[PDB]
Amino acid sequence: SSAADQQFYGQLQQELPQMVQQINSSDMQEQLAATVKFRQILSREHNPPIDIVIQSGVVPTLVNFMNENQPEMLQLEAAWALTNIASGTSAQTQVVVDAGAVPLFIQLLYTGSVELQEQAIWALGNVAGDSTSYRDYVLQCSAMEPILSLFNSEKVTLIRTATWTLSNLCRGKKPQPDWSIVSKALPTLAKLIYSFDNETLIDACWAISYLSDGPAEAIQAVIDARIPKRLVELLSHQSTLVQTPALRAVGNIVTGNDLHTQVVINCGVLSALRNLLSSPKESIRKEACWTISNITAGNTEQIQAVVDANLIPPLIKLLETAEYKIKKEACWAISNASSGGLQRPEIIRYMVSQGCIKPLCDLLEIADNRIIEVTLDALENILKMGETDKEARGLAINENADLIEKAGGMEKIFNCQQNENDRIYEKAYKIIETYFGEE
Repeated sequence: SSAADQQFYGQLQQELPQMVQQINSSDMQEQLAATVKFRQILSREHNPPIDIVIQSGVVPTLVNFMNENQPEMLQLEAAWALTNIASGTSAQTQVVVDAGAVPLFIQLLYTGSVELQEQAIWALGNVAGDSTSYRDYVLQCSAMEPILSLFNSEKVTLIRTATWTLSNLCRGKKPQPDWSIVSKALPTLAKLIYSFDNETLIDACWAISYLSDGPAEAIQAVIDARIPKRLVELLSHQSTLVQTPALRAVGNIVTGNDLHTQVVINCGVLSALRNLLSSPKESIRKEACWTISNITAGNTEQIQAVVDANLIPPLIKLLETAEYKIKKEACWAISNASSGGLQRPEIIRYMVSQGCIKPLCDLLEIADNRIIEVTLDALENILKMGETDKEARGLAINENADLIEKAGGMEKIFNCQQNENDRIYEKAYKIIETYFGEE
């Protein structure tokens, strides 16, 4: 809060009354010259005097400066000034809305020069990003059609900002945006995930993540526009900033039904997910494991595809060494994968072969009650298989119980009989009596 910024605040509030009377002049150069001053001070990189401007009361006269009939330089300078206000606080953005700027920004998307369009589409993103009411209001003002036309230019900064704004118009669930209006952007988004500007790419994928975060209807239309093949490809992009929204978008598709999940499987999502298990970003490692558990609950054919993609060994390695936030996801994936077991014996013994047992028993100590049960679920399924092989071959010891004892796992299972949760108590009671009961 420098001495420089302070002498400007003092110089502004003596000159602001003059500034307001110049902007209300009848002369045209004067109006333009006053509007430029406001645009400039409102552009101050750090702490632009937005509340001071707003309390000068020029917002409705700036808005009128955008009208269908004003000279084009005045339209730009006002639009730019109002955009710096709309890109501030929620409260400051409300000032621009309540002054009726939104339907004018939209007309400027039809009639404006390219520089004017980029100010206007940035202003509307900031409105739309602020509230579900404001984004619905923008859509109700029929903004979608002029917004999609902006992608027919080849001015890169313009599409980039337009893609950011489109993403805000598609965002938000607590009321879901009017699908009839927002689905019109899918063809355009399907092209935009093939763009070469990183930032466009990021925001195109964020927009699809929001569009795919809803009903089967929305998820189906994402598939029909054959977006998924490119989302899976984008999982292998350089930047984690691309990877994250692409991963969330496909994650939304895998939580659809089994046919929706098969699309992205056929797309090669499992190979990409294997590599994301080694991302440097911990969030990506966590979301990858979450996505993978979502499919290890499903078809036994899907469990098998997960196993075939060599996903199990890195999952076990994350179960062993990762932060608990990630371990709990890998646990879900492993224990879903053991589901069944009975039916498909070869899966369990393969997972045992990859060193599943010790990391499973180890988490029993540090985990919450919910992850306790999924861990005991996995361990019960492993032990079940161990007894079945023992009877079918007649060997009178359970190899998987024997491997649990070797891992120091008995006492960790047996310590969970101390849990007041009756239902892990009963699972822990169930295994040690069934499998660790002989003297």
